[PDB]
Amino acid sequence: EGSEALLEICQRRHFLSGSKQQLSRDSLLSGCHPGFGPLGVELRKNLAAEWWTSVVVFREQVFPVDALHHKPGPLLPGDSAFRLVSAETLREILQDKFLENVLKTSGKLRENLLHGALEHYVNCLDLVNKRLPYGLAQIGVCFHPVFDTKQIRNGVKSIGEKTEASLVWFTPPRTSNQWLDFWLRHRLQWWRKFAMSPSNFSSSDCQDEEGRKGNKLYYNFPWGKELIETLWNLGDHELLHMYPGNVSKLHGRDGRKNVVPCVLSVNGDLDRGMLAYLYDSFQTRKKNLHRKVLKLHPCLAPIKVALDVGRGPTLELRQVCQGLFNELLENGISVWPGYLETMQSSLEQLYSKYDEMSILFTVLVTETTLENGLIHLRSRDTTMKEMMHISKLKDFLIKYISSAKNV
Amino acid sequence: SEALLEICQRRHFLSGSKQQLSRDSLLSGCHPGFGPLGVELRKNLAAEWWTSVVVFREQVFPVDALHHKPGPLLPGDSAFRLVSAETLREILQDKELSKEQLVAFLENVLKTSGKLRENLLHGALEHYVNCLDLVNKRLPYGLAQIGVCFHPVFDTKQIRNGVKSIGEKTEASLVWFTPPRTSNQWLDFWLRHRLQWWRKFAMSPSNFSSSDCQDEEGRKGNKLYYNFPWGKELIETLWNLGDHELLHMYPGNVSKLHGRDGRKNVVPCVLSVNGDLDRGMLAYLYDSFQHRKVLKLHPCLAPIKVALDVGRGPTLELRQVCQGLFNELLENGISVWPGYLETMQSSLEQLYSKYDEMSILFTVLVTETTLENGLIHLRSRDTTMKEMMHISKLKDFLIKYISSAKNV
Amino acid sequence: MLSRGLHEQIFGQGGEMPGEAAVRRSVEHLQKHGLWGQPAVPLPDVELRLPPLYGDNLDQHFRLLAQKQSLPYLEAANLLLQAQLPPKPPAWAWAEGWTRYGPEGEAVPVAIPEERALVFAVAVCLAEGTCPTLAVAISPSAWYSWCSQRLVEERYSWTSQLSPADLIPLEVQEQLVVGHNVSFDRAHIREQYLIQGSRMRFLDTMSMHMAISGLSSFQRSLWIAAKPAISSWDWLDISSVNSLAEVHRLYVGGPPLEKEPRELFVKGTMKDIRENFQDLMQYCAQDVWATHEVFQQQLPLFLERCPHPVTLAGMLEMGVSYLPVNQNWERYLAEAQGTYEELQREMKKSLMDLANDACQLLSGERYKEDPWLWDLEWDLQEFSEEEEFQQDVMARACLQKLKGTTELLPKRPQHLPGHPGWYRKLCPRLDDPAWTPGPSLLSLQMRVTPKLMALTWDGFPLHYSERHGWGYLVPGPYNDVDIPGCWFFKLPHKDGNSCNVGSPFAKDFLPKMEDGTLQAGPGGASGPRALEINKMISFWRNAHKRISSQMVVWLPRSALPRAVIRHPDYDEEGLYGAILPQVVTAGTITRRAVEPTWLTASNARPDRVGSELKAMVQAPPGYTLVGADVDSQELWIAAVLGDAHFAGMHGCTAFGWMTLQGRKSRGTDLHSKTATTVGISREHAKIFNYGRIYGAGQPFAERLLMQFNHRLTQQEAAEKAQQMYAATKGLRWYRLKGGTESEMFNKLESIATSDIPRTPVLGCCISRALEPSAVQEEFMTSRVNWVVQSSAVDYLHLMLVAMKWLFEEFAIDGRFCISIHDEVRYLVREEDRYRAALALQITNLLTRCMFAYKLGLNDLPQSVAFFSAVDIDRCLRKEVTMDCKTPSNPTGMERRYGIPQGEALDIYQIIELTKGSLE
DNA sequence: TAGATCCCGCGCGCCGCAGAC
RNA sequence: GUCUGCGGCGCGCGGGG
Repeated sequence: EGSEALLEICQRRHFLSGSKQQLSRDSLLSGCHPGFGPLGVELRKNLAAEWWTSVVVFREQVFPVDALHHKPGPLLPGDSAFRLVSAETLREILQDKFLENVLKTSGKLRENLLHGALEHYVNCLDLVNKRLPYGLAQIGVCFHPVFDTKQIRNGVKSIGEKTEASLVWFTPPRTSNQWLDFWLRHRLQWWRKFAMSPSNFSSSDCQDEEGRKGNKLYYNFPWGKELIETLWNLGDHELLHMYPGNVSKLHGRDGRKNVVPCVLSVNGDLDRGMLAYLYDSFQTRKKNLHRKVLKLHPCLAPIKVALDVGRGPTLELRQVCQGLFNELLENGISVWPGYLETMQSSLEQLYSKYDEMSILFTVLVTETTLENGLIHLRSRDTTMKEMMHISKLKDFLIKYISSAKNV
Repeated sequence: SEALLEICQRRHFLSGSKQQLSRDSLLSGCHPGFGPLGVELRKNLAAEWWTSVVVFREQVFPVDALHHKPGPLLPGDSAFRLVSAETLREILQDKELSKEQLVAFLENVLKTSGKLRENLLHGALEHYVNCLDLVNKRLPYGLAQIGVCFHPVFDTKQIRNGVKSIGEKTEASLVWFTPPRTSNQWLDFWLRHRLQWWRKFAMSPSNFSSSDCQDEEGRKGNKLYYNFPWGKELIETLWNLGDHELLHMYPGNVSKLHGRDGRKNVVPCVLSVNGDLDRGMLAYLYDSFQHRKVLKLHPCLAPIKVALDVGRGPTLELRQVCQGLFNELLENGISVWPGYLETMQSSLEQLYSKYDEMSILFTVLVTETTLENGLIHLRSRDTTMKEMMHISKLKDFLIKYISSAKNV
Repeated sequence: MLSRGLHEQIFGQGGEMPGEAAVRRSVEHLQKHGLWGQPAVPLPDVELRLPPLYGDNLDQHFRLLAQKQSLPYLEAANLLLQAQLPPKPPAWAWAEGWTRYGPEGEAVPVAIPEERALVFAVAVCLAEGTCPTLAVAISPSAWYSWCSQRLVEERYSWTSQLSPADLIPLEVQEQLVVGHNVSFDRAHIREQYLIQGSRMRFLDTMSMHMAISGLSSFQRSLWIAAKPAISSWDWLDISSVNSLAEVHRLYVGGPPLEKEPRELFVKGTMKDIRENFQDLMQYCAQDVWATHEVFQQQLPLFLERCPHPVTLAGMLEMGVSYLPVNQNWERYLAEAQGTYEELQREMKKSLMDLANDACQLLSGERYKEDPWLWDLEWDLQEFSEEEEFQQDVMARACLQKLKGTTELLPKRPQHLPGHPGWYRKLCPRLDDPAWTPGPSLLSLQMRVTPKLMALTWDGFPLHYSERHGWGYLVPGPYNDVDIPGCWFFKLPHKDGNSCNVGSPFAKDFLPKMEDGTLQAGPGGASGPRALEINKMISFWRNAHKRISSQMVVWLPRSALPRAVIRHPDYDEEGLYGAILPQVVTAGTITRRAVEPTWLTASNARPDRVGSELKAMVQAPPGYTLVGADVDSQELWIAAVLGDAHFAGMHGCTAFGWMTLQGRKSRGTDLHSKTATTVGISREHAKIFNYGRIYGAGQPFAERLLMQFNHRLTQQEAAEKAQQMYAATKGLRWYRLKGGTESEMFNKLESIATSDIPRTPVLGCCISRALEPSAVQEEFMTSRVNWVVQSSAVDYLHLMLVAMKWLFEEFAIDGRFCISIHDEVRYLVREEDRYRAALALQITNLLTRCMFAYKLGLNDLPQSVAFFSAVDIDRCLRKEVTMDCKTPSNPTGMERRYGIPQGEALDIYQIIELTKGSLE
């Protein structure tokens, strides 16, 4: 069919995701995949960097925060759904005499990261001089319980890891609605930014069972819409519940009055967003062009420039690339260290390999580069060659990225 | 020496209440996390490590390793940080016990459910299978990764019988597969490079020290301690595990885990380098600490480079220029503190004292002279000396400064 | 009752002289065409005590009502007519406020002009918003001027209710205001934006001119060209183009009015306005004087051409309109603009992606066989351990600098060599425009966009070679209609679409995106997305300027009455404003109000961004809009006229029979029920019938059929003359055009050439331009259309006067009639809304009866005696139950649901206390 | 029917100002 | 002397309300 199956080819192959012959959309969405390949990690890091730049940076009164991956044992209400079994089957009580059986007062792995932000809000209140409008952002990996709901061979609930970026924003209650609408619009812009087909990203409104109104963002995967980013009006009730001893300490200042801030949580899944970007970048029937390529945005592609050499009469002279490669490493431009395999690989094969690898530009150094230095530059978006010059490379690439950053 | 906990807690540098962090447990993973400045310092140090190790080597690739371990038919003797290893309700080490039918070995005991990882070497060995194809049979190469590792703690002031606790340490781990020949050469090269890297950002590199150790399992081992005043600690470990660890996994089949080095097929030997980034930040902060309350930290590792403030002058017509300069300096990628919006007219001397406690590289003062001709005052952290400067000439200088910071 | 369906009346004597011969004629006519035998379904009878009437008949009643409505303002109009003004003052004052110029030019500061009749004109500068800058008026006493507080230099930030002028005394009585485009002048008057009604009424000289020797559109297309082709030009002297200078020249004998060359008000800044204060004041006073002279020359002529007082009363009433906004107007504008901007950006990205993907066709000369990009140039022209190794060409390389002999073209002089010529042209420069990476500078208007998308059919070049999109586009030298393309070009023929671009066509592609052989096709990724993007964008693309820049004035809290206060919806930092439509009471040869942004047939249509414009017109708290749409207005008027021409029975002509009996659902209605069955398309036959009743011919019908769908000439209305054969079987002789079919058009033709007032109901005269007596001419289609449109206008005037009479007789707090495409809306306080509905129903009972009273009829069918539904809503929309597409949902705004009412409203009376609800 | 004409947009030549071979 | 990539006037067409 080629829908979610052909993509998995040239996905595990070019190490954008772990290679275990899974090819299961359910496994990926669940987060039970063994892991992501180096290119997948690089792409996720690029997406996280873009999110940080567009959230913490170009936005005042935003500060970082870190949340622990594990929670303390004591004072832990609730219990695991699968763990709770006491209906029957208690014939063997031969055991002599925390211990116990109701959760054992033991620890618990975190499912959500905004709890740490809520806990650290009290310490971060003094950062903005108790100014009500301000937020804390954090990117972190959370482990969730997932069960296939089929058979009993799986047995205990599986656990899936997923990286999410959560921002908790404290705003005046009066302007909570308009601030939430503006935040939803900004997130929609950001997701539509770096999007090859922005229409696939969609938004919807939802009503909480308590009565709180929120927004849900979905990506239209080939099989169906999947939630990626969720905005919820926390309602401030749980913050008060965490500190019932005295609320006179937590009241922030807005204008010239003191009020308890309203909390909005915007949580986006970097694990599911990256898959959405992968799917969107990939395009089939009566196309007459072929040439499968992952057209990721230049601003968050994993690899920018790939270096190579060709028809070099004196291969020893290839060190012209060396240093230049190092020069490209300065100012944070990622490069694919080619010119090492040196097998008899056809130019078209190498170009296809780089295209499937989502490389913006391909640089080839030839014998005509030592004097009047011109290097053959090929573009991912258009398979067309250029000559250009060495001294114009670095800045140009930076310009390109900069010009990609803002439309 | 003393009172460093209080000053560290103040200025939002460390997140926690008074005396909660205490002297003990700070080395241990399970202590209240750091402040936003600490997180930024953690983010900058990791970026510097990535620059030094991953990209500058053109042979080290990132790897992904899950925090959990499924542990299928796992052996019954291991770290056992969380034997249950399921979401919520980890039974910790649960030594002994599980004798009755409930919570027994046949399901959910003996670590059949799995465990919580303690190092990234195992993930590197797991990813070797496809990383070998990634490098196209090239044997000498490595995998680097910065990630959280979980360890067990004990004898915590022996206040009450230990029930164990999860200590989280953000470790940078490099696993280098090298041919068995010249393995010692790679070990020595990595040791020297790590020593130089840790000495680069230190104002007093003489504090850092190196030592050698031998183990029956490891051919050779090296350790960096930093020679803390209270005693010799451990900041970095380098070990030559050998090929038997790799041979432990993939017992079946042959001629699959070997690679091509110098046009010769050979089974790789693995070298593991581990550095506690949290320990690395604490040591660097102590090195910065010295007699005013000022910390001499490297410019590249400074969580915040420059800061903006306004002294007296008209309330209006200054926020526009401040916001414009904010946008310009954010576009090029240097973070700036938004200190110009603070009200109440804080004391100038107190402002300078707090800014020095901030460890921010420079303080910028804007007055009506800026409106008249775009001239401001720049104050240095170490010399505490103010100089007149033009509004348009700061940007380049800062990046120029960082170049001087970057260049040796 | 009964007798094929009639209503019960309490006014009028027995009458009932239809004639046995008339009965026989009606029966024998209905036997053919339709079927005589239809039991039908009798409707329930309604009994109600109408308010007391005036005079002997209904015509006298309406005449008395209109006279009582108009006399207080006719007095002021006559006072202005008989007044004489002294020469203009030499120098105009500079003080802020109102200044009166007594004789010899003595300036005195006065709070307001205490005058009952003015000729008004206002100047506005486009630099500092739309606030008025200067104004001057003349009364029978002397001149007055207003400077707008322009001289002071202080920021105000717009959004002020006190900014415009002031013309109403506090009063703690009529004050007619005449002007040219007087709606424009009244938009800057203040105290017309108050929710409570205002006693002042306005008169417009363009409305006076459009009624008296107004000009059509086709005729205006030739009146400038002389500032079947053969015709009589004897109408030039009496007609003009409605401009103030031309109108003054036509109606007043004098030198042409000088036109200011600088035009500082429309193209200029505030400094020039201050510098040229005296000249601009003189020009404005000259315009005021010209308007006064035109009004003096027109008022007796108007009264002679429109003898019925109801016409003047309705024209007066229609000049006062009100569109409250309730602070959702600007939010709607912001949402629409954001949707437009992001949709345009996504479209641009899609076109850039298509351009990038198109480059691959040259990698193997594959463009040569592509039917889309075959003709493009596709041209490419060139024209110590480790330290020692570290110092190895560390920064660039030693002597790597190129001598530049080959590299002598920097930047644009060497623009992307190797790339295709078209891609090179699209891309920006390397340095100057920031390089905007990708094939930028691409938009739908570019020729390059075709052949990068769309192109269904066989060949759709759209090349600009005096043919636009070339194609035979039908079955049966080579590649004339084939798919692959690459024609020999021995001789390009414009086959299939023989008319070429000569025929007007329409925006017949946006409708046609739904299949219509207009789609991307092979793309499947970004081609269609651009087409749907254009679909959602096209409305707001060419209308955002008009919808935006609408003058909105927000009342202060103290200005609102107690009705707005003491309501659940109040304050909340609320802004309450209103928009005056700025609508000419007459803008066509037919006296129908013309407005491009409010009087348009548009509603909340999905897959459109700028839709729901009519929505968001939200009444203030404690007020609501009671509205009604006339059920088949023009069709009913034509049918009743035809039957009255035939006989006294309403259903005698077989056309009013269908109108009264036929139903949209389970009925043989001409709209969507009968015309479609005989025709091809469905719901397009409504336009067909509306165009045929207004006059048309076989060529126009054939062209319209081509527009609806693609058929050869034979299948069009060339061999398909059956519709013309039936319906209107004109050009029939040996009968002394009359009848012989289901439609009577003979009465309209007789009215066209009668030379009388020519309006059968109220006797409003036709424009002197189109009078057959004044000039011999053959523009028959314009007159037969005008008669029905003017009948509709007179219907509207009758409703307006009746509604004003009912609202003044009983304490009903409702005013501000709004007319939109024959629909009427009234803003009324909620507690009387039901009454406003009931009275409105009575209007339809009375107005229709007036149409029945004339043309020699005395009964009205029960079916048309009342409105189908009357909507009591809080916003303006096509149907009471509607939603919006572009926003999340109507519930996002406070859009509740209305009440059609209809039958329930009959259970009450019209007195203040109904069913004991009061108190 | 009732069409609407300056206007805005997208192409073109003709006339020059610079500039490396 | 070329041949062009940078400015100002005309001209063709269209669409709109």
